[PDB]
Amino acid sequence: DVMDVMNRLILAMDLMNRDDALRVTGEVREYIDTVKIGYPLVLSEGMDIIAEFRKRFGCRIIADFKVADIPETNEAICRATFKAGADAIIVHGFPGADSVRACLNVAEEMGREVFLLTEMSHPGAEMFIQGAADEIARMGVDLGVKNYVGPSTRPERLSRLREIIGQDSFLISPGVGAQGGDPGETLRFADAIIVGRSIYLADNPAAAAAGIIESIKDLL
Amino acid sequence: MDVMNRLILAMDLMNRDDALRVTGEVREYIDTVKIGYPLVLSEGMDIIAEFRKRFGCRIIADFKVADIPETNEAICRATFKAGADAIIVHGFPGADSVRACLNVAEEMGREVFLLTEMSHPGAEMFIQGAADEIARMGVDLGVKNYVGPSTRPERLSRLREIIGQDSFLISPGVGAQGGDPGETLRFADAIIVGRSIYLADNPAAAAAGIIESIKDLL
Ligand SMILES: O=c1cc(O)n([C@@H]2O[C@H](COP(=O)(O)O)[C@@H](O)[C@H]2O)c(=O)[nH]1
Ligand SMILES: O=c1cc(O)n([C@@H]2O[C@H](COP(=O)(O)O)[C@@H](O)[C@H]2O)c(=O)[nH]1
Repeated sequence: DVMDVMNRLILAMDLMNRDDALRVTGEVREYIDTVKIGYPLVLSEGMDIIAEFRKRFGCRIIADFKVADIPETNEAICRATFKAGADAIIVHGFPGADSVRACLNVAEEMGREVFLLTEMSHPGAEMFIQGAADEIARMGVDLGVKNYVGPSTRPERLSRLREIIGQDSFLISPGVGAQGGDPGETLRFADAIIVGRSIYLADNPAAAAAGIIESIKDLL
Repeated sequence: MDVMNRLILAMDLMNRDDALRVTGEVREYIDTVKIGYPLVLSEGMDIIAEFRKRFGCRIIADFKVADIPETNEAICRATFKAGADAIIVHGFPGADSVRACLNVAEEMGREVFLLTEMSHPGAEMFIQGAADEIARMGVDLGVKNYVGPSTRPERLSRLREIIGQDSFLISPGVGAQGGDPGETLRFADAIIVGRSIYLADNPAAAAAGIIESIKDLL
């Protein structure tokens, strides 16, 4: 009972121009039915961009807003985001259990989903997040979180996070391609990989997506 | 940064009409407004320019920036394009993520505020134990503007100690979350106040009342 992500591949659509974002997403639509829309695009083009993607592509939308405020403000952010049509929202765990619970409560009321971001993929994640990440994941399990985000760039950490959350939980993983993570290796542990620049900066985004999928064909 | 009455309005109403009306009602008391995602995600980034057109106030974009460096850069660019004077960034994701924001702020003539410890109970779980180190990281990176919690004055005082008297420190959690205006201003340069003003029956009277209570500190 998890979202059915086509080809185990989620597009990170971080282009900031509406025309470019729509063009590239349309070009890879035959390969991907799940799109992650973040603040680069939303802050540039408005929350209606979620509406426009739904209208144009009929793709699931994960709002990557890394929600990281106090409970009251988290609640408001989730309400606005789901009102706009996002299927799911990504929330940081490091601000603690009350902040996460606030998001879960809105998601439950509104019939949508929360993804909990545990450890991040970039080098700076080692300073503070990494040391808290196993406990953040365990906290997620205790709170009944079913969907998680963890880093492609650290296979050993991604493996441990998978263990903590169990095989029934849903796990998606960014850092594939541009940041150095390998698609196949990452899919040993993650249900789906998130890929941005390797696709959307390619001369032919469809060929780039098709190439990634070909490389993991035996895992589909 | 010179904040009128040491008081920053946290404008978290999610309706444009109410947000503009309430801000107008307290305009004589403030010249600095913190705008966050509740308002921006409901009404659009154009609300920032509208506030600058109507009030001339400085605008702090409270976006709790907490992504990887590449994405942080993009978020800061979009935010400053919309006319924000400053942006609030989480320190927990580490130094490279903060530096990405500092770079864009320098390029566009803006300021970064580094959020160290947060004001809500959940901050005790992970953030509090990292907060002193996050503040030292800010010092190492040349950060001059910081955010810390009204709800824990002993922690706010420690943050002030780490960053020094020359750094600028603003503090939320005043009023609704339990923090005291005057006590907070022992350590912070300015207090952030949301619900105590914008949910008050009479927001202007609420603002005036807070200012009366700290008049000897102005
Ligand atoms: O730990 C994380 C969590 C993320 O959401 N992301 C997001 O995943 C995407 C990665 O894109 P890319 O494939 O271009 O590196 C970006 O949108 C980024 O904000 C990440 O890179 N690392
Ligand atoms: O630690 C923090 C950091 C914040 O930015 N904030 C923000 O400050 C404001 C506090 O508003 P209020 O006075 O209604 O509690 C909110 O916009 C909130 O998101 C906070 O409450 N605690």
